[PDB]
Amino acid sequence: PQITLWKRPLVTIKIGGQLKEALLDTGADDTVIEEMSLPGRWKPKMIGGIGGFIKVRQYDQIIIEIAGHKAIGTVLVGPTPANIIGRNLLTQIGATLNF
Amino acid sequence: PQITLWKRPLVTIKIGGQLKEALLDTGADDTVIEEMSLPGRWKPKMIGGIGGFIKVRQYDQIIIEIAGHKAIGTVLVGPTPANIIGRNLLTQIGATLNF
Ligand SMILES: COc1ccc(S(=O)(=O)N(C[C@H]2CCC(=O)N2)C[C@@H](O)[C@H](Cc2ccccc2)NC(=O)O[C@@H]2C[C@@H]3CCO[C@@H]3C2)cc1
Ligand SMILES: [Cl-]
Ligand SMILES: [Cl-]
Ligand SMILES: [Cl-]
Ligand SMILES: [Cl-]
Ligand SMILES: [Cl-]
Ligand SMILES: [Cl-]
Ligand SMILES: [Cl-]
Ligand SMILES: [Cl-]
Ligand code: NA
Repeated sequence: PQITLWKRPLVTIKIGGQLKEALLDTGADDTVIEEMSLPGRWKPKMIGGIGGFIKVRQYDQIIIEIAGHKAIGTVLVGPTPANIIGRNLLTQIGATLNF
Repeated sequence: PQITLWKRPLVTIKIGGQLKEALLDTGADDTVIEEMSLPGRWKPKMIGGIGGFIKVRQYDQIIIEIAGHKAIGTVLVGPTPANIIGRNLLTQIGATLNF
């Protein structure tokens, strides 16, 4: 699809067997999801943005379905105010910015 | 152009006669730039990012060149770790997200 940016670029994702809404976010290096459990091992990480840093759990090799496209990669889980699909997974579905 | 996301989508902007680098950020509603001087009056605004809320200065109707395209609109100035071009100006330059 092609998505204009008049509104937030929100899509449905499936992660951990759960359906969620998430922002397609070219300004995010990493994918960050609101608190939930994921299978497997994880390691702690700090990520920063406007407002400062938050502590997250880093899970590797997690599959997400992004608007019907499967991707695999690292997912950060923590007290983010929004679910964010970052560039590490956007590349996997071939997303580009065009102007 | 068409910009893939394997690297940060950084472009050159020109604002107040100064060249700067900024991130094209579909996850940002607003354009937020690092502290600098701008003409005119400003108004208060609070924005919420990943680490919490910050106060910024809202300057309206500021002329800003983005990757060679002219935009005129609202610019927020505050302690951001990076200059970010948000949807308010991405729509002016006609950007879309495609996959
Ligand atoms: C390490 O991987 C990550 C690191 C930081 C972030 S982030 O959420 O902090 N952010 C990073 C951006 C902003 C600073 C920078 O250099 N890149 C991604 C952003 O798209 C973020 C994503 C975001 C974070 C929190 C809430 C909503 C979206 N949006 C954002 O800060 O927008 C600001 C806050 C205001 C809310 C929406 O628009 C307004 C302007 C995401 C992944
Ligand atoms: Cl859960
Ligand atoms: Cl970070
Ligand atoms: Cl935290
Ligand atoms: Cl990854
Ligand atoms: Cl590619
Ligand atoms: Cl450029
Ligand atoms: Cl700069
Ligand atoms: Cl502040
Ligand atoms: Na894992």
